[PDB]
Amino acid sequence: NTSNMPVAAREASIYVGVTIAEYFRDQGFSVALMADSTSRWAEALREISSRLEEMPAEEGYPPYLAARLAAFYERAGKVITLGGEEGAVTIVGAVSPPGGDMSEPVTQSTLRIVGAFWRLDASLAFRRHFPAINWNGSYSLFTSA
Amino acid sequence: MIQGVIQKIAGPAVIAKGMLGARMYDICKVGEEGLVGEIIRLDGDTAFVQVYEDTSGLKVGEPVVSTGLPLAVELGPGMLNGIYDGIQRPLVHALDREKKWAWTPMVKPGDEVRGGMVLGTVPEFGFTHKILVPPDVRGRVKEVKPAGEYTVEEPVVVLEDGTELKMYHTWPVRRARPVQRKLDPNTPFLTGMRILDVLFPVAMGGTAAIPGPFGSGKTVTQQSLAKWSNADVVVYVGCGERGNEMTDVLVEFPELTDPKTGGPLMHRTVLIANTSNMPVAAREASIYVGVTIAEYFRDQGFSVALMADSTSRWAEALREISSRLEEMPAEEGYPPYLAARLAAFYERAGKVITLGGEEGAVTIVGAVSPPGGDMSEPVTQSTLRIVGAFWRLDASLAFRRHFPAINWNGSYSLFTSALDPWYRENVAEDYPELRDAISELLQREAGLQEIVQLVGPDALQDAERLVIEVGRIIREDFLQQNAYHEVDAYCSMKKAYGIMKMILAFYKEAEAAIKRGVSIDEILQLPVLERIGRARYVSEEEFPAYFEEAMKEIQGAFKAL
Amino acid sequence: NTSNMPVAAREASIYVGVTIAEYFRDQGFSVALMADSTSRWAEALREISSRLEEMPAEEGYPPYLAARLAAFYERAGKVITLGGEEGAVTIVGAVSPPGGDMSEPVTQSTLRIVGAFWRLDASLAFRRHFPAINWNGSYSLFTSA
Amino acid sequence: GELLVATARTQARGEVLEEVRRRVREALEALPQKPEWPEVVRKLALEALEALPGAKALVANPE
Amino acid sequence: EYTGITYISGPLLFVENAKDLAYGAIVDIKDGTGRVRGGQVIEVSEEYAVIQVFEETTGLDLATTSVSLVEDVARLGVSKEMLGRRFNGIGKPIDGLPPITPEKRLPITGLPLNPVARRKPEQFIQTGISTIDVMNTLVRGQKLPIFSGSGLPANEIAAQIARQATVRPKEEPFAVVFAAMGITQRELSYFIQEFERTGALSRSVLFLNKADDPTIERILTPRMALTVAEYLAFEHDYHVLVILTDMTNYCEALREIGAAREEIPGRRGYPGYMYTDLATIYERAGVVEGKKGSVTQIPILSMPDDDRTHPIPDLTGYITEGQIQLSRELHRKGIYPPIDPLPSLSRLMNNGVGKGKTREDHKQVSDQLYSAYANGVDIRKLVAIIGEDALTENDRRYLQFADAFERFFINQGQQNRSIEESLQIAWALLSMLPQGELKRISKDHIGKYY
Amino acid sequence: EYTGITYISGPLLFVENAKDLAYGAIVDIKDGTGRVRGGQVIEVSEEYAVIQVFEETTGLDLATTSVSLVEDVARLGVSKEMLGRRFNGIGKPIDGLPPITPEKRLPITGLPLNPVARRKPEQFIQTGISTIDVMNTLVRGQKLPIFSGSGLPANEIAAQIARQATVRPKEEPFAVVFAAMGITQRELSYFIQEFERTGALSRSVLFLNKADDPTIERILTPRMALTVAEYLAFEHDYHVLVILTDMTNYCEALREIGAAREEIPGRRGYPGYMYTDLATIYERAGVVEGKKGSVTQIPILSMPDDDRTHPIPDLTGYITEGQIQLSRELHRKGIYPPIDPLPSLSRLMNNGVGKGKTREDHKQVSDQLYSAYANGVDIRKLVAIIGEDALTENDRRYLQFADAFERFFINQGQQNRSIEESLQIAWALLSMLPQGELKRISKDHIGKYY
Amino acid sequence: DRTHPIPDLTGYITEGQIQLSRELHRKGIYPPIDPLPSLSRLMNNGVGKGKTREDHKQVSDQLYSAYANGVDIRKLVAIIGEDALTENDRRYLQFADAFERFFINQGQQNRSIEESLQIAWALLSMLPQGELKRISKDHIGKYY
Amino acid sequence: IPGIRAQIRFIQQVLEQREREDTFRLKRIKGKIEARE
Ligand SMILES: Nc1ncnc2c1ncn2[C@@H]1O[C@H](COP(=O)(O)OP(=O)(O)O)[C@@H](O)[C@H]1O
Repeated sequence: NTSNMPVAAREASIYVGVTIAEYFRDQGFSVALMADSTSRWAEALREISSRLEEMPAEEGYPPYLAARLAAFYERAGKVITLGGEEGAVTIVGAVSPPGGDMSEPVTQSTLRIVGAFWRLDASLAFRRHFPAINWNGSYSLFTSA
Repeated sequence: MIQGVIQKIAGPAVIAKGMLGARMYDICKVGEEGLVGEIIRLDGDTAFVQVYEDTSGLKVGEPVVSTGLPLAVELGPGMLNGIYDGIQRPLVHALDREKKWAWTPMVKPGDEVRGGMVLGTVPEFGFTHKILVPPDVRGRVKEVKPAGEYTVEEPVVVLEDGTELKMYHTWPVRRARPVQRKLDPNTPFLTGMRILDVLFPVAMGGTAAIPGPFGSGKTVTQQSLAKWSNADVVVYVGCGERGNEMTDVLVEFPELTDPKTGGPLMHRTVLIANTSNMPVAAREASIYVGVTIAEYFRDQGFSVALMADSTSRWAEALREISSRLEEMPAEEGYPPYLAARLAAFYERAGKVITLGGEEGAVTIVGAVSPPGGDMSEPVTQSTLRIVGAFWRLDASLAFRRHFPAINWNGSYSLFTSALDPWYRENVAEDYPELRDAISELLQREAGLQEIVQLVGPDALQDAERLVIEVGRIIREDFLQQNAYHEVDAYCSMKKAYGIMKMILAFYKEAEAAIKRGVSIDEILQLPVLERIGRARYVSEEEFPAYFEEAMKEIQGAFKAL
Repeated sequence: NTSNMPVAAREASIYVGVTIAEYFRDQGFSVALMADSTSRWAEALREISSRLEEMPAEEGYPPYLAARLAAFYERAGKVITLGGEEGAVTIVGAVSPPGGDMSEPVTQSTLRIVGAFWRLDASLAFRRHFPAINWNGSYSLFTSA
Repeated sequence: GELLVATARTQARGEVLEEVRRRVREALEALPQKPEWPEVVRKLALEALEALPGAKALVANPE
Repeated sequence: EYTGITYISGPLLFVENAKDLAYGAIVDIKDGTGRVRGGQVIEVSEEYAVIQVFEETTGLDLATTSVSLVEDVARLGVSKEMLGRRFNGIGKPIDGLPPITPEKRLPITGLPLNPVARRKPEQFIQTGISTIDVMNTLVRGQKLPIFSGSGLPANEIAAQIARQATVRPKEEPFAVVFAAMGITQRELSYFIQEFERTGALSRSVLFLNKADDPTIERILTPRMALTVAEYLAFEHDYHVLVILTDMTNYCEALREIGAAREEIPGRRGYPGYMYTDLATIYERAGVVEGKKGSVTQIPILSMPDDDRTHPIPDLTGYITEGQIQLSRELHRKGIYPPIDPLPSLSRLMNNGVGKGKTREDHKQVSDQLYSAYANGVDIRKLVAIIGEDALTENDRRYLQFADAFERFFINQGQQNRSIEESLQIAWALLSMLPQGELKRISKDHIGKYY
Repeated sequence: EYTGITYISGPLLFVENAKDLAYGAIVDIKDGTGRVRGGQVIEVSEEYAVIQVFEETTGLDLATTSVSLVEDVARLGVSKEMLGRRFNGIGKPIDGLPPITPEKRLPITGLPLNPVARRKPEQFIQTGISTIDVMNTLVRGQKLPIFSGSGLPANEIAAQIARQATVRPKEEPFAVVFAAMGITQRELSYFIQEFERTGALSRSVLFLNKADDPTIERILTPRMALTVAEYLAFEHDYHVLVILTDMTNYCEALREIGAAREEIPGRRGYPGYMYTDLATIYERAGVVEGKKGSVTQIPILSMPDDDRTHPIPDLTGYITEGQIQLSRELHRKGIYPPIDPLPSLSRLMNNGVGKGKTREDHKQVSDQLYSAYANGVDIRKLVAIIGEDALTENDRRYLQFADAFERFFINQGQQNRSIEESLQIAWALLSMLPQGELKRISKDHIGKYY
Repeated sequence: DRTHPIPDLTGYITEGQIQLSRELHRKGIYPPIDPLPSLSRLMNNGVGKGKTREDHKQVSDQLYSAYANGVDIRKLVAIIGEDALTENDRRYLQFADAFERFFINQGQQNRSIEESLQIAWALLSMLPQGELKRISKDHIGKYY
Repeated sequence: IPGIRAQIRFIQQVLEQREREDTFRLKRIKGKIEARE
């Protein structure tokens, strides 16, 4: 998803990927879907929406984004594929707020869906503590799971 | 087409209407289906109407009729114990046409009368109803009924040889009832609550805003006032109802009692509901219908309290109507017109010299519900600029179990001086000086706690520790009141001052003992302190005895040195 | 530039002055342009912009201000006038932040352009140290020049 | 086991509704191949013009 | 009567009718679609055109496409047989069972039945959770929100109450209505499995709305749920408990369409009508006429961005009789359930406590625990300011009481505490305080219960 | 010439004229009404239509209703006989007396007369309040705001100055113009009674605008007041003091219409034009041509929500020569007048003090009292830190001086203090300090005045 | 403000970042590079045997870790006082000054990577050898 | 203790930074929606 590519293509990229991901899990494979990132996908979508003259909201993002983003992450899961057998699609999505603000788009809506968050901490990194994952700010609703 | 019209189009919430040539701007209009609407836009070829309900019940071609009112209301025997709505009608008529009332002549043929003059009396409901010559009518009484029984529609008198008068009369809710002169704020509206009556007085005919976040106790202040305030009649506009706040009041209040008489409080109340299924129009008009009914009772010579649940929701209903009419949105998308309107409402409050002499009043207590703690627009901002009084329920004071949860640092009256003389003459000569002294205590505590937040409490001198000790006793023993206790649920004026003098006397003695090198630790564990702490639970003057018990105990501390 | 004067006139005042200043330097004179002040000029400009419904930014100032203010100070300099001869326009601009905040408009944008800053210090003044110029907070990127 | 009953009633109760419908639709499907069918067909088209619409025309099978 | 689409923008579709305009709220059906596509009339624009809101996606619609008016709004297939079934937001089967066989067909906006009485909420609902039953008792007819945030186990609490709730010796039967909005497929499968395995399904109607279901179906979900509850309570005389998760997600959908509807936005981008739509849901609770049944609500309100002042959670507070507020900070300290003991309150609480209901000392104990916990929490701040050793002996006791309240009263090892059990724990922790410092408990109760 | 209403939305009415359009600001009269209904032209929309603002309610207006153009605005009926009268915001009698008999009829926007000279404010105005006259001297031609907040006695101060102000031996006569905006009926009755009882009314013109008076009448109020002041000062050679309460309330009305006018809002919802409308009022002050008269302003600026950074109070600071800022915190400590001694400035004080104005030692005394009070207030903090007994003898004197300043100088038992009276109290309290500690008073003044 | 959207979005476009700090410039340290906020994204692709020297990554890691600890200890000194600092922490405190005085500061001067590694090892000697957690023993023996 | 007020002061101003300026990109965005419409 390069910058010279239309907002349309980058918007569809997560859907093309998830579908390919779901395709491999159907075979009975466990696949990982890594999404660099959804902040840029929401910026490409805001560009398309504003060009379509849809009403801007918070940070000028269209109202439609939260339901869509959620719908994406909902396609994740370990299933009993058609004709038995088990497969799965695990999603790891990158979060890139406009700049430390960690609000909209990306972060805010995402951290509300996802069950896991691994917070790379620039201060942990500067201190040469690797992986730079903040053990105080990270959470897995998945610990017990 | 002068008095009626026909729907041209409907959708997007505005009904466009052909005709209604004589309708006034802001008049209620009636659709054949029974829905009401407000005339918003008058144009050369249509009237735009805001619909106070669901517009699918309106179709093109439907008949529309004027009501003629910003008004009207019926004002006569049959008002008491009655339950109406936004536009007065049994929860349809207004005043029973069959009910017979005992009319007592209070004027003879040949008497000269003017609007507001009392011609008869009706013991409709004890209360004694006072029959008055409608405003704008004067002349000579040429005919008058004898002491008997009559229905409302009957004529009891004729003036100037033919204006005919009945026991009731009609009045545009939108127009404030006439009066000779609105008396400057002079008489306190005795609440019975120490913090209010003492520190943040409300004057009879005063406007005092009730503001704070959701669940801070705003409505509760209002309800206690109605159960115990010195107004004969209460006009409750239980607006911003939701989830079940409607049914919560529907079959509940009909059981609430009048502490003064031991009869239902509804027997001296008028309820005006504003539910979510109701059009923005109706809720908008609800404060005007209520204020008009309120002004009607004060005209009789009654002191009435108007409690407005709330104006935040009324401004949201108005913003919905305005946006549907395509009026330009401003701050928070509210129309420009709101500030002048809201002010105009609160201006109708006041104690007056009614038509034909006699004094009455309408005191307004309005609830403030900002979108969420922001405490900006609509509600708060515009309101706190009008109202003379503000009782700030404080969620932190509530969590700390300090009742009433009124912040003595953020609240203000503008009625303290207005009501001080009532307290000085009827309760205690030192009411104002005592509340000023307690407030200075609380003010000093606030400053001390800010500093302690920085440099810690270890450096505190004994003098400063004493001020915190007594400041704490004021908060726990006075400010905090238990609404659930059979005794402390209500604190009579006489009890409020007596508890104040026990606290202030303990203060003077505390500062006096410190000045004589008495350890504060010795005062902090003084036996009388625990009794002062439970004083709010005593229903006998055994409380003022604590003053002498305090003095001797300090002497026992002057003895041991 | 009085208060009863339109925001327009005060906005144009620095441009009328600089042009007159450039006119005298053209003769071969060294002229000093003293601007009381640009904080008030940016407030007059913000009034005009808001009335024109231009999108407010930081402190409600229009986006256009930084490039404009810079363009003004760029007209300063010692030149070789038309037909040889040397002249110059030196600019001394007053800075009046809304109140000690010393952010936007005035200060912030100005201190980024100007090469010299003479910081009158109220504490130096109260101490009766005149001129009340703080020798620790003032700077001239011209010392070596 | 209690659920094991309710569903077994539901399947049964379903089957009966689904047979009452099967018949009700067999009636209409074989309706044209009997008399009183013409009086039905016209009365339908009557309401089409009798309702909100202004008049113009209508259509059907060639039978 | 039939119309034709004249405009399509996302969920908003304009439709022109040559004969008979459909009234506001009517359900219209789009012709030529593989799956049923409903359009709900929202406005009459003039010129025989109405403005509508779609209940499913509008991709593939063309101008001129035909639409019929169904002659009515949407509705609930009402029957006692609703119990034991799992349905969508619209009341269509999700359990592979047949469609509901209606006893009555009810409108869902709240107009049907006019069920509520003008009587106050009263009597006990045993949730089986000590931090609710003992300290913040749920009462029949009340609206008591769960106040939480993203990452917190609010749905686990909601599901546990659904499994455990009862109305201890009541002559009336008890039922649960569980409605979930904008949930994942994984969450839907989990909720289904839970209801089926535990046998909780036998006394429950379950409505599940998925994240990818139409936004309009999500808006209708709480209305289907409340209508079923009112039917069971009023026509069958049942005490019904309605659990709605998550109101914030409902709001995200309602907010999503407000833009497409042409409104000027209000604070935080929300619909200007936020509080009067939300009022249509919180108004629907309380005792029903006859006083045999009642409708109680436990709405879940997650803080967006953990901000309890966001207009959605903030406007919901007024609709409740009990609030349980969960806090991320508390959850991160390992305290579960992660209830903020100084921000959870009981309203209509006084109507469901005392002699003949719970016990005579209940109000006094609740008042004293609340006061001591609030003081103890402030003292945690004072400890940070001055140091632990500089705290007075008396303050140290209140500091310690806050830990005791959190460790022993708030924390339950999953466990159904009777009100007697909850008051006992309350008195046990209160012993930590000096008896001379129990300002809010009359001496009569100290002698009898301490 | 006559027009017809083509649109009505609340206070805004559009009116179409077939012949002759009425210019902006003209007063139009609606035909067919029981009470006079004025429409003030605000804009020319194009197509022979103007946009107007109503001065009373628009209920009952119909499209097509007739309207006439009066040929003029509202205007000031200027005469020396304005003195002794109480009028509305529009200059109509409120005192039951006859309408003004004009000597001249003046436009009110500030264009009439061109009265101001290009000379600096100078010479003393004795308010009779020590905290103004002594420390923050008001000078003839200055704009010295009272800076306050809701609940504070700013109006009591304004009324007291109106009663007491004079220009001590001036060859010129002195007059007061008192304008109140958006006040209650109770406040209006109080102000009237005060002017009449004290005999202050004899040398004053009073304009009262009520909260329920038209918003446009409130906007015109300060302009009627300033025009009267400029007339008396320029054409009659008077030193005129104009008192305007409250500018914040004026702003709430101007802000109220900006929305109806179609503007994009600026910060805090205010009109984008806030500072250039407000400039039309603060520009109108100073010495008048001839130097016999002058116009001085004392505008009241209440902090909305007590926020001195709100755009209204914040933009007003530049229009003043002296500012007196009142603080709620100080008022809550029982210090009245509740003046913040570290936020009140002789933005122009030095122009109204010294020999020939007040007295030669005024600046020195003001400087010394301010310095000693500030030190004394800091020492209250030091007492809390170390204890009273650990304070040095010298610091104890400064501590005590702060109490003396508050008890004797700040506190007035309502009482009109001459600047001589205020300087005397100042010197009396200064005696508490060691003479060796009077760093800010030259020895010449100590010998002459101590 | 390094979090302003402009500078913040630029970070992803880089392989090496040199961050300058006003605070450091005001202490007279030039170039005013923040040694705990300057990074190399592609650094590992341009270092080691056959490029710079085999110990380059280890030395860079150790200097970065020691400088970051030393900077935090400047905060700890302010909190507790210089004399209350442990002997070990005092060495890290001093190392931060040495890093700034000798490694960051150049008297304008073209240092070869060999020269830069030599200065790095010279300053590292200030630390206890037992505290060189990020340098394998093979490098200590060969290069220390 | 003037350590408290010290670095902790940095505290209040990153805090205050964060939003009278952030709260403003915002009073103005929403203007911007139907400010732009
Ligand atoms: N004076 C009081 N004494 C005790 N509890 C109170 C008091 N005022 C409020 N509360 C508690 O707070 C709740 C919310 O108060 P309420 O008046 O209904 O809120 P609002 O401000 O929204 O009108 C009450 O139901 C009660 O639980």
